[PDB]
Amino acid sequence: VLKGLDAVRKRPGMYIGDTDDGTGLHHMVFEVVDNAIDEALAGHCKEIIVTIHADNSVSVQDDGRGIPTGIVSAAEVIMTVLHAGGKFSGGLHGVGVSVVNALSQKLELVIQHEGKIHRQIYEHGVPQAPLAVTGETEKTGTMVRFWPSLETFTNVTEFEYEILAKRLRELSFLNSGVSIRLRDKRDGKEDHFH
Ligand SMILES: CO[C@@H]1[C@@H](OC(N)=O)[C@@H](O)[C@H](Oc2ccc3c(O)c(NC(=O)c4ccc(O)c(CC=C(C)C)c4)c(=O)oc3c2C)OC1(C)C
Repeated sequence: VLKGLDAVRKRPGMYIGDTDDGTGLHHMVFEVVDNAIDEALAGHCKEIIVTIHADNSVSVQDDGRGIPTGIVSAAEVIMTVLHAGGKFSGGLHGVGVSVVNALSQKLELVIQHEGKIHRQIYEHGVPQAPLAVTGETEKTGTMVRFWPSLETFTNVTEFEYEILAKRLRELSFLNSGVSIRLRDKRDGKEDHFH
């Protein structure tokens, strides 16, 4: 529900981890990647691309199946409901992307599959309009890009390349075969963990 989100916004730290030391802020990046890494362990994703935007926004693009689009879409459901369809200083593990959505001033969702492109925009967890096809494609994959809420995150508010590179590096190693790339639009630094 709408309340479901209210609860998250009310006590973010309980779900995401500490909101003042940079922990929660970077964990917002990790949950999304973990979702992509799961699509890879499933056998459908081969490459993951993680980009830091100079507007202090982070995007994660994958070439997996694309969250099912058909009918509210199931994708909308994954983005707005707590442990959708199931059950559950670092906050929660596998908290779900709905929690990253709720704690985001803005989140943009882009999905490709079945020859189409679908997009939807949310604000503080709320869809600003329905999910719609915007064009045609031959590729498949999910792209999530979000802008953390400044009413939730204090003190350490800007993403830091070093923190992500250490973890993405660990993730590729522990998940042999998965290719993850990291790019810093702020300075042109890029990394490829294989
Ligand atoms: C964040 O969404 C994640 C996905 O994340 C990424 N990055 O792909 C991924 O981690 C995993 O993705 C799944 C997990 C299960 C199915 C899955 O069972 C599919 N097969 C279907 O036949 C199907 C077709 C229509 C439909 O409404 C549903 C149920 C919807 C679900 C499970 C989200 C499933 C499918 O097409 O894609 C799937 C996908 C893409 O689970 C989600 C949806 C929570």
